[PDB]
Amino acid sequence: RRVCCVVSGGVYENVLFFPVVQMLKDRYPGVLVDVVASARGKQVYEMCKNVRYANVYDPDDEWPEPAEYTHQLGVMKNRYYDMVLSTKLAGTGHALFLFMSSAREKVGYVYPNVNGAGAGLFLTEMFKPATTNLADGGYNMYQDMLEWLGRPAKGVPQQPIPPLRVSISKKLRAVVEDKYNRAGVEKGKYVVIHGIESDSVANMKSRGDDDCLLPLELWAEIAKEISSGGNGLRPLFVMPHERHREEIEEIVGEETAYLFITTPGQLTCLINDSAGVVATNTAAVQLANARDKPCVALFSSKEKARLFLPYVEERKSCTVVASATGKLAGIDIEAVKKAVKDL
Amino acid sequence: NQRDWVVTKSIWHLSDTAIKSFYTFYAMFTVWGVCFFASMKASMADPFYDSEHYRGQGGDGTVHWYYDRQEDIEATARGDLL
Repeated sequence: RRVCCVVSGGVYENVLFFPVVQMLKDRYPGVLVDVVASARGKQVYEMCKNVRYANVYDPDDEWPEPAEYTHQLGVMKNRYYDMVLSTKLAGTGHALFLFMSSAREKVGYVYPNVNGAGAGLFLTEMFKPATTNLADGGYNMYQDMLEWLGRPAKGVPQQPIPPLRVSISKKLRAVVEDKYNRAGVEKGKYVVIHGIESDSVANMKSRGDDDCLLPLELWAEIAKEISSGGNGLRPLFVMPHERHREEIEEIVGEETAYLFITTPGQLTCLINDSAGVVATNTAAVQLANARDKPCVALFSSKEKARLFLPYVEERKSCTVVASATGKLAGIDIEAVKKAVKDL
Repeated sequence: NQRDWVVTKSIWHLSDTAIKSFYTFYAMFTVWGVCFFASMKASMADPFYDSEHYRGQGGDGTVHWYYDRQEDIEATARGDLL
């Protein structure tokens, strides 16, 4: 049996799709499951053990010229999928794109009332509202429709497969991680800092207002007491996922020895070679919490129940600090450094 | 011939003649039957199409072989099984 996923969005709303893929490969064993996503999102599928090969068609534009449209259909259809499960909240136009792919079981999401509520007759199992806010709840409908719906298959087959369990190929684990690490200070005993500025870092597609960045002054105040003490004594990794050659010249986290790297969504290995991580609500949170990798998440407030379900990851290792004011760029940075100084 | 035009502002006179290859349009095609000499300049060595920095011989093979990524995901699954 062949399966195709049409997950939409960038990185943070695509890295959370691994549970669904694992549940697929667990319920129906020996299933070739391919995926189509956006250019920025396909980058995530270079660290997995289920998908056959990814692709890139839909940032889900409005016009896209009617030859790149057909050819896309002309490559979905001519491999004979069976259940093309989808996302992106199909209305009545995008439902036809699933329908023309002559599979057997078309399951997806739909708009509640807005954008031509619709949902069409030519579908199956259309469900809950659109904007897809919460994380690790996420596709929450999917981890129920694929659970024991049919037959003597055991009672719900391991309800929500273990949380993100991304693997790292030892080739990428060694060569590129080492080369970028040792470019500058490196001991495998440092600390990653992610939220800096706003070009395309992860942006989370859902946080909206906070977690996009900090004013880089709080980061300097944190970092000046990070390496202070023989705990790490290595870590000055401001880790700017930006055009930071446009930013490195303004690291007021004084440029004396604050190192820096450019990365795609490959930084999972760089996390796995750190001695921790401290960042705002971003892909780094889920990536660090996937492995042991004791993390420190700093998002706005009380969004934990949306973006961070496994409050106790391993030993309540990953700890979260909120902001009583609600805006991320105000926090008890003193207590933040207090919590961070232990790891 | 050598007609002598007395134009109204200068001192011309001309002389012309008509010429055309009679039938040697056959002989030149016969000489351009030197494409039967396209065999000495083909048995010569190939520049790099036989070089060690080349493997894959289609029109998109070397360029779009590019799916050792799937095999690498499978090797990742196998290493996880180990």
